[PDB]
Amino acid sequence: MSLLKIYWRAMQYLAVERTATITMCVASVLVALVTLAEPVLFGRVIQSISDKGDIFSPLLMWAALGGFNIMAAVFVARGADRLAHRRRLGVMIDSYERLITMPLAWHQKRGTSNALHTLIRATDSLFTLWLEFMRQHLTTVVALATLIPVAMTMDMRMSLVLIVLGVIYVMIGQLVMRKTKDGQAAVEKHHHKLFEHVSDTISNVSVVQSYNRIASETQALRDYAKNLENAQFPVLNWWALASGLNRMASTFSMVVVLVLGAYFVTKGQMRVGDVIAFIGFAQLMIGRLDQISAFINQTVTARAKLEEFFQMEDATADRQEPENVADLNDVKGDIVFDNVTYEFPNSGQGVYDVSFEVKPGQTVAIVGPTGAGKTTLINLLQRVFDPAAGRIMIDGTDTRTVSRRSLRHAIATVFQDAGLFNRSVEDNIRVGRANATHEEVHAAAKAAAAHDFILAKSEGYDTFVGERGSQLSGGERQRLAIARAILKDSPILVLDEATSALDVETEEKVTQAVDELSHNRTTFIIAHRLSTVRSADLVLFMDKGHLVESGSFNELAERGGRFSDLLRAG
Amino acid sequence: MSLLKIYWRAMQYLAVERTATITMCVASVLVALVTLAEPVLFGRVIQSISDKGDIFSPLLMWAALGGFNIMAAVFVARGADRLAHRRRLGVMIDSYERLITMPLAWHQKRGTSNALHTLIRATDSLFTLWLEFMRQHLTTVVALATLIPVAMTMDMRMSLVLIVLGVIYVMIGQLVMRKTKDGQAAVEKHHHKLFEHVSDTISNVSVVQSYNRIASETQALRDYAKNLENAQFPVLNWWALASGLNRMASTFSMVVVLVLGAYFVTKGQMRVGDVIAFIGFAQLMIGRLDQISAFINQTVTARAKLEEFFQMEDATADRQEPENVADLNDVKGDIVFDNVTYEFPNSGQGVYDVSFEVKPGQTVAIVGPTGAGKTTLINLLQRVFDPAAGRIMIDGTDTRTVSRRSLRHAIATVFQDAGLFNRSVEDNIRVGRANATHEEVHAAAKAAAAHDFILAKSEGYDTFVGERGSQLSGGERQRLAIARAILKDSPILVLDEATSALDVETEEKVTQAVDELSHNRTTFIIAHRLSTVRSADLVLFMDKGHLVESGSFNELAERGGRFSDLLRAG
Ligand SMILES: OC[C@H]1O[C@H]2O[C@H]3[C@H](O[C@H]4[C@H](O[C@H]5[C@H](O[C@H]6[C@H](O[C@H]7[C@H](O[C@H]8[C@H](O[C@H]9[C@H](O[C@H]%10[C@H](O[C@H]%11[C@H](O[C@H]%12[C@H](O[C@H]%13[C@H](O[C@H]%14[C@H](O[C@H]%15[C@H](O[C@H]%16[C@H](O[C@H]%17[C@H](O[C@H]%18[C@H](O[C@H]%19[C@H](O[C@@H]2[C@@H](O)[C@@H]1O)O[C@H](CO)[C@@H](O)[C@@H]%19O)O[C@H](CO)[C@@H](O)[C@@H]%18O)O[C@H](CO)[C@@H](O)[C@@H]%17O)O[C@H](CO)[C@@H](O)[C@@H]%16O)O[C@H](CO)[C@@H](O)[C@@H]%15O)O[C@H](CO)[C@@H](O)[C@@H]%14O)O[C@H](CO)[C@@H](O)[C@@H]%13O)O[C@H](CO)[C@@H](O)[C@@H]%12O)O[C@H](CO)[C@@H](O)[C@@H]%11O)O[C@H](CO)[C@@H](O)[C@@H]%10O)O[C@H](CO)[C@@H](O)[C@@H]9O)O[C@H](CO)[C@@H](O)[C@@H]8O)O[C@H](CO)[C@@H](O)[C@@H]7O)O[C@H](CO)[C@@H](O)[C@@H]6O)O[C@H](CO)[C@@H](O)[C@@H]5O)O[C@H](CO)[C@@H](O)[C@@H]4O)O[C@H](CO)[C@@H](O)[C@@H]3O
Repeated sequence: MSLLKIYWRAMQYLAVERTATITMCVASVLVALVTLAEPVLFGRVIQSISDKGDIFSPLLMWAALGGFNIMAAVFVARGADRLAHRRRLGVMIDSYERLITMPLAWHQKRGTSNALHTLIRATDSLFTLWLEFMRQHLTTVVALATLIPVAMTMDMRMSLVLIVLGVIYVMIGQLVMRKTKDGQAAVEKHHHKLFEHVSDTISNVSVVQSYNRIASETQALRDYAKNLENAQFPVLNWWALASGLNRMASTFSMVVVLVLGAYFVTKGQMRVGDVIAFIGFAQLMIGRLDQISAFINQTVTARAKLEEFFQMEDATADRQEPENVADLNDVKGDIVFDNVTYEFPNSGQGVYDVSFEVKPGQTVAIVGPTGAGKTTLINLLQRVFDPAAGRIMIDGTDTRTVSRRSLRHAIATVFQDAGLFNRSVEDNIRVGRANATHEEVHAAAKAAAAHDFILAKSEGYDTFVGERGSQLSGGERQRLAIARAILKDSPILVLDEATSALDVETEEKVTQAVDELSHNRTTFIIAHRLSTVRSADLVLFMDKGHLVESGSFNELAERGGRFSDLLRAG
Repeated sequence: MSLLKIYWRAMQYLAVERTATITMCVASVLVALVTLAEPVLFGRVIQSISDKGDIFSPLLMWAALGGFNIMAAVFVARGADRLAHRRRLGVMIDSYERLITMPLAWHQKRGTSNALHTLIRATDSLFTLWLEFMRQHLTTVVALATLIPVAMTMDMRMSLVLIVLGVIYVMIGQLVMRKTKDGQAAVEKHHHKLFEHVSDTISNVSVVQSYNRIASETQALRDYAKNLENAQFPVLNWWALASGLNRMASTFSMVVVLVLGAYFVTKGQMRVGDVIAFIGFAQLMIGRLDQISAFINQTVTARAKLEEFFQMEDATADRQEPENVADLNDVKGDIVFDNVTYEFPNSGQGVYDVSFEVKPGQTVAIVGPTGAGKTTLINLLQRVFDPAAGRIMIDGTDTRTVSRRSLRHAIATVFQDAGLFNRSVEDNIRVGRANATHEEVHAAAKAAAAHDFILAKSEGYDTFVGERGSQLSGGERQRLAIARAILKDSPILVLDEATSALDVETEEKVTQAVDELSHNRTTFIIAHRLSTVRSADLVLFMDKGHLVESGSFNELAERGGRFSDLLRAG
């Protein structure tokens, strides 16, 4: 009963556009009625006083009906294609807009590559379902529902024979389908195994001739081929059935209905027009049942993907409530933390309660071991989630009562694997500020010493960079991120190992630039290297969610035991 | 006219199996004849003295013909599937056996990954061509060739009307196909561009929220969607034409032929049976022409791949002549080189003429700069090609008059990227000797110190390793290759930077093992590191295909100027 829910949800999403869907129902009903009436008219024209009499009017009206069917067949397909494409693009808009504001926590919880794979796969499958169902699978249901009573009231006995033929055909089709699906597991296992073997043993191209094993490899692959043939032999007939059962049933039904009609005419109570109309009914229903079976098979194959997409959409549906809450302006940088604690893996907290205060005009540097407390500190600085216990206040205002719009906008960010778009580097620089303009970008590039490297080389500053910096290295995207951060001129800068990918000569000038360009702002630098930490003001210590050392450079010379050991070690 | 050659070659390859192909021709002819005779019998039974008279015999014979058609439809499909699968496996056998003996020079000239891609792609396409043509595309040609004269001699005027309908249908189908293919370029460009954009901007998942550009990204993607819709709008009707022209032409032809027949009957010179037979002929030819058009479209799509496969097969066809030429036995290792020269890129030789002699019981080490002469030296040692000018002699016998069977079998090989199969490590060790057995493999593993690393860890010595050592590192495959080389106990060992992927403690013991296990054999070690070269006997020098220094360790202390500088440098 799960599939019916899927169909109901798909139709509910489809029925959003009410200005172009109402005509589809009437068009489908009209085409079903005309395709049902065509064989009856064929019978009427064939049985016209043997073969003489006024037949000009029946021929004319049949030709008019055929022309109407032609026009409907042309127009409905185009309408369905347009509506399906528009609805696909609209649902893509909705899914994108709903997912872009979704926090990163759930993204890293469920993964991102799988999310994209399922999203585009489900969009394609749902588009396939929306389109094919508007052309050849909505009219068939109406045609059958109208055919059953007409055929019954015409000749109930032939009607029940017809129903028996239909049900036996669908049963044998289902049996054939299930047998084929049972055989595929073994057949693909052997098939993929053999092709993997041959791909490896040819792409190696260095060990097939480094072993002198032409004969052994040939014998092994012959044995694999023999095994595959022995596995294929049991399932051969079912392929023939699955390939020709439509024609099988069509011919069988036509022969049986024609011989039954002739046998009844032998006594004499009917004509030939109704017989040929019944033949047309039989072939039409056989074709439509084949189409319906194919549609059901496709839906069963895609059910898992559609169910996963629906589950993801429902999971991302329930979100926060938009409101015009008061924001903050002219941020200074006086952040206070009290009793902040958050559990990342839900199996033990990484950080403990802490009471910290940072004042404007003084940078703060934290250095620690391989513990994960620094990441939690950065996350609570950015406020990417709702802390379970703690208090974060800015400028006399709580961070929970301030919307992300300004609260973030006052805060920058630079990490190691800074995502770069796949478009040009010039746009990847202009994306540092909302609109900006093309004179200060050069100043930012000079300030980060990233102008000469991109102007002379890289075919100018208008080159397309690949995904995840596939064309550049760590240092190049590093310098680009530094340039973006400095041109953004955010009041607060947060740093996390943002200088660990260049040699000493460039590292020294990068540190000098980021220090000379940042005096009236507070920076939070987090790095294992002990080169950029000496240019800070406040020195902190991290150890398994605890505080031991928190002071300046003129107090750490004799305070603490582990910090002195770390300082003398390197 | 190129396609006809492709069809001829495909049929020539198919006709190899003459014991199961002759029956296919007669089966196809019989099914074509019965499917042509079915509508005529339908007409005969419908037109049987109005609707009275002896019709039991026509019904019985028609039912027998229908049963024969049913049996043929069941049996021919299975026969075609079996024959196509057997022929596919056979041609795979032939291609593998012909390519495995193919030298590596052409493989690296044309590439390997592309070779595999085209080989399996062409095999799949050729199997598709072999199968579909045996069921629904060989009988149609015979059916048409038999229908044209029968229909002409029945009613030439309706026959020419039928031919006109067929030709106009195929012309409009071709026009529709070409218009669709013309639109494909633009539609796919915009489609892939939009999906690449959305994939990048969702998989980044770190910069859509690091820019505060929800509105800008939404507007940009809306503009992209609008552009895609504006590009899709011009091509909408042509899609409807392709997804319904079959039914279009079928209905139009049926209506026109029936109205023409009724108009001729109005005067009165014919009956209804021939009319319904003509209707059946029209629908049958419409369906078969649709199938033929689809087949031609598929063949045009696959023509490039088939042509490339045929060209590759012809290129690899012409090879050497097998012969029982005299081989060598009990190799010692006294190799002489004189005036050997070979050009790798055909744009300048890398090596020059040289006169070198190596004696048994003395290893030879060559050290040189980043020049490519060492690779040429190794290649001429292995004799993987035919040198243009030079003389290589072993044991009083030329290498050109000795087959590769023994000439190689006396020679081992170890490189950096030693190919490992995707199967278990135990087999990757047993592949060092032809048959061997499971006691000396442990001795070899202990000798290379590769037993403890694989027994305790890696879930025993029966673990599956990925392609190109995807699961292991350089050191592990390194030690496995060293173990394979030492267990192969070849009279001559050639080394090429085969010790450059481990720390000093393991490198020292590896060198000690390979030296203690090799005294009565000559080894050729080629490495840039100056650690394993000191354990050699004869010291050589390489410089741009020249000889400067060639002696022992007791002569290099004052001979040469560059060698002393290199020795003191590191
Ligand atoms: O405007 C509007 C419009 O549109 C349109 O559309 C368009 C488009 O565009 C679009 C887009 O698109 C996209 C796409 O898509 C995609 C993508 O993806 C991705 C990719 O992917 C991939 C894949 O691949 C794969 C592979 O695999 C495979 C293999 O195989 C193997 C095997 O095995 C097997 C077995 O065998 C057996 C046998 O069987 C047989 C059968 O037979 C049958 C048949 O039937 C049929 C027919 O058909 C016909 C028709 O019909 C149709 C139509 O439709 C239309 C449409 O249109 C549209 C609309 O919308 C408008 O207009 O479309 C469609 C499609 O969908 C088409 O089709 C058309 O066009 O219509 C009608 C009406 O009525 C209906 O019906 C339907 O629908 O028609 C025509 C003429 O006629 C044609 O077409 C055709 O022909 O029919 C029938 C009825 O009548 C039925 O039944 C069916 O349907 O055939 C025959 C005749 O001919 C018959 O008779 C029979 O019955 O078949 C099958 C198939 O083929 C098979 O099965 C076979 O062949 O049997 C025997 C005995 O007999 C035995 O013995 C054997 O064994 O089988 C089994 C079962 O179970 C299994 O196993 C299988 O299957 O084996 C062999 C030997 O061994 C060989 O062959 C081989 O080996 O392999 C594997 C393993 O084994 C398997 O499994 C498989 O299957 O593979 C590979 C490697 O690995 C992988 O990869 C995979 O897996 O696929 C694809 C496809 O496409 C491709 O492409 C690729 O390659 O990938 C990549 C990555 O990067 C890329 O490329 C992509 O991306 O995409 C997406 C995602 O993203 C999605 O979507 C998808 O997925 O694509 C393209 C390119 O790319 C582009 O375009 C795009 O992208 O999108 C959308 C939608 O979707 C939208 O937006 C648009 O628009 O385009 C298209 C193209 O296609 C066109 O077409 C159109 O135009």
